[PDB]
Amino acid sequence: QQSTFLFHDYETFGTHPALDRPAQFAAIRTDSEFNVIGEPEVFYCKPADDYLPQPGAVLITGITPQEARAKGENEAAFAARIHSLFTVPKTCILGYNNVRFDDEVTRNIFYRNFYDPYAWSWQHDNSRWDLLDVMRACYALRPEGINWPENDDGLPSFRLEHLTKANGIEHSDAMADVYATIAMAKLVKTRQPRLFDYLFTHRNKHKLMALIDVPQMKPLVHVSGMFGAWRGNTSWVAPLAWHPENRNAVIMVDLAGDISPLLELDSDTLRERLYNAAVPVKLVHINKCPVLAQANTLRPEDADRLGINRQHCLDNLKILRENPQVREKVVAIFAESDNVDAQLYNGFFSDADRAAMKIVLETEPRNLPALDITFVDKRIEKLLFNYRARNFPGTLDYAEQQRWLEHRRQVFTPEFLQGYADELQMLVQQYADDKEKVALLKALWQYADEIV
Ligand SMILES: COc1ccc(Nc2cc(C(F)(F)F)ccc2Cl)c(C(=O)O)c1
Ligand SMILES: [Mg+2]
Repeated sequence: QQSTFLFHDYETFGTHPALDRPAQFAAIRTDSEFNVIGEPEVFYCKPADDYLPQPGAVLITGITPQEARAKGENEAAFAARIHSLFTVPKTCILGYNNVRFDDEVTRNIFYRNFYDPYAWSWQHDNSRWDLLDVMRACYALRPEGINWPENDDGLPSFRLEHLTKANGIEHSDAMADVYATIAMAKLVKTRQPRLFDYLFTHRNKHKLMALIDVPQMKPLVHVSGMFGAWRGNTSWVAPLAWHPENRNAVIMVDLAGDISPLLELDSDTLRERLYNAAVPVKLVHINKCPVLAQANTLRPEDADRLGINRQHCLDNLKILRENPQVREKVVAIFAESDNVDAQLYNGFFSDADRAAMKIVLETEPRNLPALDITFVDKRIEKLLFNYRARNFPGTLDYAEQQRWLEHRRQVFTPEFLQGYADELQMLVQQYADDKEKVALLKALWQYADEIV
């Protein structure tokens, strides 16, 4: 079996990866050298009748709820198709902003439809990557040979459409974003070969672990969206401690920051603060392909370009090393909704509960009503009801139908429905000169009228 890349992208009906619903999934498989070896995989997800899309999302995607409903399969089948692609052995699953967005959509789709939300990304030698932080790393660390567009605010832009246009890459077609992401990968591989190889290799958590030296507070360069485009998303950081609960999270200090709150304030004040002096502390999640490298990877000329003050960072590093009591202080900081759709991270399920959920998954939907099985975790009863009612409404008995009707009633409150009508009317005035958007908004009104 050969190593492959699976490039993918979602179009969704809103910004919330848990509370909004997916509309469309697109993917294609390449070999290890980015040669396309698969057929385009494009399919839609039917939205259940307890949901209205965010109008803004539909204006961006151009996909109406009517179209996803008419072309889609139920979310159970949508999940099955995605799971089948993602679990082919030796697959690197990647996209553009997938770590923060698409992967969270995936986890939630799997969660709602009785798949393991996590196993897909690591089992059978699988992995994840994300070209967004690769582009950011290039801009900060090795900008030579790539054109770096500025947005309307005068800051470097990493929007996929800006980067393609700025570098002469054809960008238009449900597959447009996927092909654009492949082109980004080829771009960096060709123009910054050693950085590309370094970043690919260091997608693996164990390679990242080797860079981390807590006793020595060994400084690293870290490229992260959280740092801000104004400094090329980059700083020098040092590891203080590992997270008390989260096995994959290390606690970093931003050496370019103001460490005085860490020196002066107690752990209780600092916990309230990061939830007035800024607390220069962040978590780095080693399972989320963070960009980390030895400190000298950021060259002086580039530190100067990004406005990063080396002496300030060195002074802070010296102070922190002479005050190891700050380690316990940050550990103490991190020592620390009734909608089941929002409860993915309310904990892991027991081995027994997962085994039972696996039976739900592998049982014929028609045999679910009579399915004898036991759950402990309180989420599962509601997950199972929603699953059946949304995907297989023809299998509900009268009491279950009445339960679903009440559920819908509690979503479509008086405040929600008025707000929705108000937003559509506002948007049709705002975008009156845009004929495509006007037509989409009329479609949204018509869908809302039906789904009520
Ligand atoms: C013994 O502790 C140190 C101290 C400084 C180091 N390097 C370094 C440190 C910084 C810092 F300013 F961020 F601290 C910037 C750039 C570099 Cl190359 C390094 C290092 O690069 O390994 C180790
Ligand atoms: Mg996307």
